[PDB]
Amino acid sequence: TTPCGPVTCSGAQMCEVDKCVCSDLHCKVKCEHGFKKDDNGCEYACICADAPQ
Amino acid sequence: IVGGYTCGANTVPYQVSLNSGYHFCGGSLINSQWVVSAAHCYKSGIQVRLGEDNINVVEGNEQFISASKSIVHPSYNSNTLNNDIMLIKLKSAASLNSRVASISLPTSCASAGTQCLISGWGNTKSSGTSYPDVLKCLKAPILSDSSCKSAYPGQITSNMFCAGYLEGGKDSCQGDSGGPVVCSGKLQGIVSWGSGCAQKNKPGVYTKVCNYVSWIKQTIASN
Repeated sequence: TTPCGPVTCSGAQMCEVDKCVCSDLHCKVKCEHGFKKDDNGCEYACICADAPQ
Repeated sequence: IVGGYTCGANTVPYQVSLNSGYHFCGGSLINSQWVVSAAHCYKSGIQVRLGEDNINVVEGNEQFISASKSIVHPSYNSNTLNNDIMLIKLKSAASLNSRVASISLPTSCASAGTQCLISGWGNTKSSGTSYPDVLKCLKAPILSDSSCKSAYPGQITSNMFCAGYLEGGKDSCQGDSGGPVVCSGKLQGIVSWGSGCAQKNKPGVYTKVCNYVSWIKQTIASN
């Protein structure tokens, strides 16, 4: 989450100069259902999803 | 452990599995009653399984102990993953011996180039999930703070160090968090984070345990 260029990165998005992208950056835990995804489709770095997608 | 070998028998006695209904992290046994791990592995009411071989079948050594106090480092930043270190106190003291044995804390940090042993039951596949039943081991050197910082610009703190192969193919992976990184019989680092697994130019990042030896020692003496 961060203001970025002409746009604004939400939740799990990392700001790339002028655009907000998702990252493959993750802690190495074992989420039963995988990493939690924001409304934009990105997965949060180190937060697990509470139910299968 | 992406691209590793089965440790077999029992050569990683200090290894432990953190369970919360299922395996979700690893950790190292510092001594009978304490277990060091990745602060991000913190969970309410963790159960430690020691002397594990297969994390599904009772391979002789089977010890499920509840954790009394799960003390997370007071500066761990859930965002930067800086100070990713946590101490676990077992409700009951673990049975030291030839099977389950403690790993030693370091007195001085490992110089880049040092060959270490990373171990865990985490995913083996780079692309796709293949979680092994048996403990996997991986020999890997400590990369230079420079190649580290270059791989993960600025993100690499003084409490972090890169280990693995810049080429890729061999690296720790999801399910390996909190596991040990032993170099010359000492606990040098804790499996922390990285980009994907075994990805080229994205080495595994680990917690510099040497910077936390004092804290570890004080925490144990007071709790």
